[PDB]
Amino acid sequence: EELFNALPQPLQQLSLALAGEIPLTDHIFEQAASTWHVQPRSLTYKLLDHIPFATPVVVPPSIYHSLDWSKCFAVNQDRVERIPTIDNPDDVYVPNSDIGPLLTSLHTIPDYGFLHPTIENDATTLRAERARCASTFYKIASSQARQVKLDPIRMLGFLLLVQARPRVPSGLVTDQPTRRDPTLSPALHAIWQVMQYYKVAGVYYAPALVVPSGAIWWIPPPGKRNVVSVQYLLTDLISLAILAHMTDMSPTLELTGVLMYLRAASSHSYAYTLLQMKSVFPALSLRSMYRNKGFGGKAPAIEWTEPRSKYKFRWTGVTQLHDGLRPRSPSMDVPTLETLAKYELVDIGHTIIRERNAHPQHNHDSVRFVRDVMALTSGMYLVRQPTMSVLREYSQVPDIKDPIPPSAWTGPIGNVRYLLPSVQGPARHLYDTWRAAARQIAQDPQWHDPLNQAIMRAQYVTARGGSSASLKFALKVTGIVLPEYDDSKVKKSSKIYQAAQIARIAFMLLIAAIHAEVTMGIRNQVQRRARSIMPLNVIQQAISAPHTLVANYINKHMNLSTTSGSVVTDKVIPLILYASTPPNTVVNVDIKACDASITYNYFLSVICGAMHEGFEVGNADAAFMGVPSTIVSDRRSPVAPYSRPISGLQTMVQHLADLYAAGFRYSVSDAFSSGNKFSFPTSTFPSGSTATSTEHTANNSTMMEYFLNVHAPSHVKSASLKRILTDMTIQRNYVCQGDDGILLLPHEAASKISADDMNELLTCLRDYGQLFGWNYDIDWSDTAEYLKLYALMGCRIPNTSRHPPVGKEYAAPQTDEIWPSLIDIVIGHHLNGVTDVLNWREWLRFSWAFACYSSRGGYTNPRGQSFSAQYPWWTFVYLGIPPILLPGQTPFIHSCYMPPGDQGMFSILNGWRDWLISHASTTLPPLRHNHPVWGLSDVPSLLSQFGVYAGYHAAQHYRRPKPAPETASSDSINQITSDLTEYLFYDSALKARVMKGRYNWERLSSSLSLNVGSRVPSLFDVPGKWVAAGRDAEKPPPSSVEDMFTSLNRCIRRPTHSFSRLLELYLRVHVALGESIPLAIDPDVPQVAGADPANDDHWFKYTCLGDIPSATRNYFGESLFVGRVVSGLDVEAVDATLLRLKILGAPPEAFIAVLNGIGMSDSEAHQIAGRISLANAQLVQIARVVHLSIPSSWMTLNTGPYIHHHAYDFKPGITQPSAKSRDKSIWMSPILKLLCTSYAMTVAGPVRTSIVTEIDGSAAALSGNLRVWMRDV
Amino acid sequence: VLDPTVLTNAITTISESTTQTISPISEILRLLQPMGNDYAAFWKCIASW
Repeated sequence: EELFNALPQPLQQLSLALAGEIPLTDHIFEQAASTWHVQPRSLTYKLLDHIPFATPVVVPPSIYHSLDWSKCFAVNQDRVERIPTIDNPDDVYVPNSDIGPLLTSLHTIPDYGFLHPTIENDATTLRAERARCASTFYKIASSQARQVKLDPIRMLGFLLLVQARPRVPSGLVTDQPTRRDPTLSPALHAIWQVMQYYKVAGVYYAPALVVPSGAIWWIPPPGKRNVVSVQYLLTDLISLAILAHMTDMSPTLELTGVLMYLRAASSHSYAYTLLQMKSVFPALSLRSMYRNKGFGGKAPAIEWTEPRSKYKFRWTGVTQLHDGLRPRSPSMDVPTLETLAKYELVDIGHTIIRERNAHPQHNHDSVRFVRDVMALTSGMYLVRQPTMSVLREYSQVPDIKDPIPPSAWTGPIGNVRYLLPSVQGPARHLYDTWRAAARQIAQDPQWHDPLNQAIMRAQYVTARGGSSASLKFALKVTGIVLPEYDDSKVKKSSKIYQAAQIARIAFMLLIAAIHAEVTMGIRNQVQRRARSIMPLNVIQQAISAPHTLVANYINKHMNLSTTSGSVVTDKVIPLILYASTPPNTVVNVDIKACDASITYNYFLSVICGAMHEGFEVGNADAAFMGVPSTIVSDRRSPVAPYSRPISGLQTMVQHLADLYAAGFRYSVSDAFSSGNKFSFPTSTFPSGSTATSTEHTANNSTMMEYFLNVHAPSHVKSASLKRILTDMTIQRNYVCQGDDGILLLPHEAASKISADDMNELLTCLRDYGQLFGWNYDIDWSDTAEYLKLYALMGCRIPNTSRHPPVGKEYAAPQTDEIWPSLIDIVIGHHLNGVTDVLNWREWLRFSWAFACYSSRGGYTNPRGQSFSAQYPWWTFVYLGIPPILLPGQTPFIHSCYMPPGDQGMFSILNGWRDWLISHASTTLPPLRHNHPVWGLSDVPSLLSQFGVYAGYHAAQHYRRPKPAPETASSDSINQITSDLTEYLFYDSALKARVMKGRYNWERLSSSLSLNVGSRVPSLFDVPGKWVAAGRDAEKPPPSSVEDMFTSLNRCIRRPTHSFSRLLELYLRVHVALGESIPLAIDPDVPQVAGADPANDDHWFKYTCLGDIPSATRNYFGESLFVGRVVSGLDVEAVDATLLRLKILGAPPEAFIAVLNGIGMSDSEAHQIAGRISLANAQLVQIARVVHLSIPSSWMTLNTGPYIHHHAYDFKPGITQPSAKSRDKSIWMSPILKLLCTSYAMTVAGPVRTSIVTEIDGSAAALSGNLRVWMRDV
Repeated sequence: VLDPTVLTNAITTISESTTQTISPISEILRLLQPMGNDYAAFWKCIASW
């Protein structure tokens, strides 16, 4: 095309690669990456002008008609700068005004400009109503432009680079030339129509150019203005132009989306208008599909596994659809078109409904219509003021329609009161569930165990990054010397700086004076560069310890989360698919603002009274975690008040009632508004704290249980619905996690329920939360939504708008990163386009374009003015992205489900190996010696020519600057580390375990004589793990970055042209693929939306394997052989330590030395070591000792039976008998079967039966050589 | 029509412990790996009659 002609010649040379015409050598990857950086970014929009094209979209000139920002911002109490709401009381986001007068010119680039420094100077010195008002708007408006990964200026550049040349047709017959043209896309046309305003000489100035410090805005010419809505409009169009070519969207559906963004840019406060229509497109398609007459298709017949608490699921065939299976629920059409009439977008509604009625049945084409319209929702991360993010949404107090009377409480027992039995509303079932769950902890002897107490203190440090240092406030009652620890360079956050100083002072001399106003929010100073964040003090989390534990007991028997890395893809996804099936219709119960719905006015007074009566069981004279027993003042009896001894477990509830009733002191110290700073209480829990938000899960199942059994079977007026509500049970019909959860209807009258009966149910359920202030976000759209994931007739609907192609959440005004951390954002950006299925070739074409810009880095040092790096092309191959073309074969045969690592590099060097031996037997001299896996052909010289070894070591090399102070100098290192060691080692019994562990292991390191100085995860790695997890967020010095930078170029250019000693041993194994395995599902049934036969690669994998993970003998390791660890030690690193020693034939003292290292008792270390075995272990868990693992891209598949009994260690008629793993097939076959699947999932097309053909050595030679490797590790 | 996999499929499903040094399943397939490189030798026996 003429678009390809307009590209630069090195940039043309990479579009030939992305099309698949030529292999992508490293020289094309270097020159074109250098072409991106030296190019002015404004030249990218000139390339959009080089396409002559037309489509019916007109960008109005009414976008540029702006408001005045100073009319939109003012000052209120405590001298805070904020946005007064103009129209509606949630008008809080960025107003669309000119950034023009607020910016000065920039010294380096005269065309752009940052903030005028007179406004920057005085607003930190003198708090004005103009300058402080200006810097609030500027830093917020720059932040919403900063919400991208890199510039959308370049993200449009990769998309035009992919669309320059069409992809070449591979020999796989399921590919198609794409139906989409760039000429027909109104997304690209609206960007060109906007950019006609932004040129003065045909140069196309971008309105912003987001430097990694922050966005820098374009200066306006005289007569024209630069409003802030355009850069946000451009980002949303580029976010839509990328996805629509990846979702293969119709051009009549982009225009449906584009006209909403142009309407919101025409309106004022663009992000607020875009927020009010955040649920239009799912309501027009996903929430309402099949309400018409003609309905049919095929649906999965998923059955609940009849032991109900197991939460297991099995795909048990197909279900042909009919008009009794279409949703009885009313359509969401009438409430949605009224919302579109508020913004004059009623033609957007009638466009979808005309196209939705073209899909009467449930097919592959129908679910693609759902995800195409769900791609039209903007996934733009809205940023308001972090002051105003808390001043409104963390300020809403609930409305209790039925408050508890004061006569319903007993006399006080210290601070707390008990609930009288005379009141029997839903508060009683709240009071009686939290009481009996509190009884099962004073009985439970899991505590007063030194390892269990060490896990809980590890749980507060590791899980969240912490907020403040209120021990500077907690010197008010106890004289502390207060070490500032500037002689240790460590960050002063709540992770390390608090808990190390806690090891000196006991809790009882501290818990009486914990109540602080700068409890949380900012690092012990009222102005910094950080945002006000959620977690609180570690000793006020320690006084909140029983409230976590009683909430854990409620969620134990109901919510078997099992604390696994695969719990969304094992439990949530099949429940999503078991819901929305034509047998059962569901009510996806959501509880909005649940964190701001738990107060001491109703909830926290009941549970603290329930825990205190619940902890009355057991010993009243018993300490707990260092809090002793104490005297309470009983006032229940009016005639006999007295002093009672209460336990330490009841002592914590006395201080917790004082802390919950005073509230939670959020202190806002954001760096966005110029110096607004105030701490204030709230009744709002922290949001992301999973150890605290499990209390919301503890109330979600509990309050639904009183609804389904007592409240609604008595309150509802429908006599027919009382028959349904009789046998509903939350152990069968309700699943919760967090605030949201699925309600299930009983299988007898599930799909045959009247919608008039369901509307009377949900009216009573919405009125049921009015007794608590719980605003239920009930939906009745006959679709599933458990944790922000969707379904339609048992087809998973990947929300493409949830993971944006351009967007990225930044809670900081800066990115706070050195350059090569962008590469780890690339791989996460790639796999989100693989999980949420897209056009897998075009997404892989887009990924190599997007990764090519992330290959060069330039550092600015005042000492050294020049730094330039270059990762090779093969770096991204090791990290997970499959290559589009190898030299010597056809393109787009490597699947996106390829593993990363050595496991992925094995897969490419297997099918491409036959070319590598033949192409190196010619054109290269043979080896002087002999090589085991390639013979006399000089393949590792040829692999050195393509830079295979270059990108291999460049990917394995680290990409984050290590800190500069070490222990070899005269630095005082162990000031804060050894005090944190004293925090973890409180009891002398647990210290006697770990000193026994390292003494026995270092005795058995040399006596057993296999390793020396090898890393074994002891508990002394955990202060090394914690303190190094504090300096990773600290900005590194330029001495550390350049040392990290120079180590990159030394790692790339070094002559080590060998792989690791596992991949050198993997390449002996030659696997080969026979016919395709017989089918798991019927491919007429859509498993995941987007996996049609057009998107062929994702279509076979969900058809050959299936998306319901079959719980087998293996079940991909939900068990991890150590049920509880100190948080900081990876159990992945523990099973890869014990099972090696089981293979190596270690004495049982070697196991006990490892288990005493992690803190297990001597009674426990024997009892784990005999329990672990090589046969009782699982086939995935055996392969993890050789660093082979299931990738994240396989987690949504049913890899269970395929690794079990389709992958061959030994297919007896086909293979050669040199690969007989005799007496080693207990542990070599999990390696051999998983290397079979490592290559089966790499080849495109259907999943073939994989067979080990031969090993170049013996299989005994490989079992010997991995045994040499397992001794070295 | 000769389809030599049927003799292979009848042999390759005979069970054997792999712990032995000799696999008699291996040695009879070793005697039949090139398969004589042809199958006209059967018909040359018949045409010689």
